[PDB]
Amino acid sequence: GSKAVTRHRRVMHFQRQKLMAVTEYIPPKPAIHPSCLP
Amino acid sequence: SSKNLGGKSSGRRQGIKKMEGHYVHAGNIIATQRHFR
Amino acid sequence: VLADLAIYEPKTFKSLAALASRRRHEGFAAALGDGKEPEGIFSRVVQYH
Amino acid sequence: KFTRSRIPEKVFQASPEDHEKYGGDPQNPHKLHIVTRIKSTRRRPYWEKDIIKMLGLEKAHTPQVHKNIPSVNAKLKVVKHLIRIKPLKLPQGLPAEENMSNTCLKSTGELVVQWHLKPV
Amino acid sequence: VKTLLPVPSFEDVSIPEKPKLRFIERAPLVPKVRREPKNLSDIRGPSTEATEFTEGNFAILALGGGYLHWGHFEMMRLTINRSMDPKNMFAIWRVPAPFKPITRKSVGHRMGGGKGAIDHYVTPVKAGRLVVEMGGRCEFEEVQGFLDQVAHKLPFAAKAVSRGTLEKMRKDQEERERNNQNPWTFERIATANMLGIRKVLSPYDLTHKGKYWGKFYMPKRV
Amino acid sequence: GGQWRLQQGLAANPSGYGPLTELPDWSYADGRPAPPMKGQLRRKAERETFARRVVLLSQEMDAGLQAWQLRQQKLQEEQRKQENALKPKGASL
Ligand SMILES: [Mg+2]
Ligand SMILES: [Mg+2]
Ligand SMILES: [Zn+2]
Repeated sequence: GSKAVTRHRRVMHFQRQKLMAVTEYIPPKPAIHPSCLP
Repeated sequence: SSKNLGGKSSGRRQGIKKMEGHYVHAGNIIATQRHFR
Repeated sequence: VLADLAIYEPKTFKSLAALASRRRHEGFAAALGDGKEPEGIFSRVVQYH
Repeated sequence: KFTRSRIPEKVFQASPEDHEKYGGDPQNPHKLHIVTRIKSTRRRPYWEKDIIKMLGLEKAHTPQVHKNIPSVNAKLKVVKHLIRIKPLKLPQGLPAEENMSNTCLKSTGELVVQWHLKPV
Repeated sequence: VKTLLPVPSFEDVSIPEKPKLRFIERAPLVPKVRREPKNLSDIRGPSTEATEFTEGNFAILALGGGYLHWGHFEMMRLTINRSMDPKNMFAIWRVPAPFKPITRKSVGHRMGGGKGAIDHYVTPVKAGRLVVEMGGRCEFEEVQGFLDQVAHKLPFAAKAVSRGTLEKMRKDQEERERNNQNPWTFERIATANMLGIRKVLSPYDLTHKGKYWGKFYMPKRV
Repeated sequence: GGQWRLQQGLAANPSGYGPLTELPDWSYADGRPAPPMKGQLRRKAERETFARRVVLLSQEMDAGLQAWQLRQQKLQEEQRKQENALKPKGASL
């Protein structure tokens, strides 16, 4: 197996891939879009 | 090709034999060490 | 027994499909109204104790 | 290296938003747990297998009642990711001697002390 | 008419003597004789040293781990020396001379027989560390040009930043961190050992907090 | 499937905890009831031992609380008896 530090982005364990998929940044959604409001 | 040679000495098993609170009869060894700890 | 009613008793299956569709419509109107008033009719589960 | 996880103690300190979200009351806390085993001990370390065997959760989806004291809370904190803890609440009192045969668990954790099989 | 504004004047900045970058040698003047193991954790995770500005206002900000050898030092000092104005700008090295020895066995060799001999010298650079710092009586734009030109050719990702641009990026990263709308962070799941997820994580992930992976830095990760 | 069944308090699998399961399956034609079904007897014994454990745990916890109250009161009364031992004469005159 490869080292902890590599050159080639090192494909993750699928549990860790699910964890990084479920904890992404979700930006705040305005109710009415601000330009569509005066 | 392996210029270094010699460091194959095993561990001495030194350390604390009786921690705090252990009942100890007279003559039991409490701690083995080198270089006073 | 649902498949056996589907093959051998198609009137009873039409009755069951009408029941499921009416409870679906009641659930949709409850979703639009949050209740208020009646929580439907073919809702209101029977309570056992 | 992979080792046992010690958890910081700021995790298990309920906020008033948590008190509004779930139902609990910080004064008068509940006395008993209802622990149910919802994840396999396989592909988990041996200490988690041992704690699951100690608590009495070998058969999955089978509820078990324990105390709410800090010692069993330490044992439940070790394997909190394999279980579902919900408070045993009692609508009537705790069961007397006359009741014991006629009782039931009733998910939503209500140990109902009278269990007929008739509609209301 | 079109509204004119006062220019940013510069009468408070004095350029030092020797404004261009000094030469960087290939190997230290006292050659190291004891071979060191590959401590790969000097390119891993966030940097702790050389993180803030000292004299100038402009810099190259490293956005990932990497080893700089003498070719990168030659490229950087040649480009920044030939593309600056010596009477209005000055550059400062923010990385030390290459010191870590790296050993290669002879070409076409079988495995076994000890470590190799020391060939070349590198310096580790962690993420977030500044590499060259520039100042003077100039603006941000022209140095942004020839510093993005340099920073493209570094072994890791890099950007040309100013004091304002770096502080804007830090405030915007923190504002993104407090505007997050889903309740599940990498930090809350990692430190509290939710789902038993510490079996697939590292012990370093309690401080890296998911923003780092290997030598790589993901700047949108939160 | 049912997870709607949990919101009514009905134990999602309808083949356990209900009148559909716990009622007797048959009876004689002249009206006499059946002997109890064996799974019903096993479930009734398990529910009884669960209720016994609940009663025992609650009584042990309450007895522990009352014993701690008595220990605190006895220690405080013993130290209050310790406080009053004075017969003082030295600097009084
Ligand atoms: Mg040795
Ligand atoms: Mg040995
Ligand atoms: Zn619009």
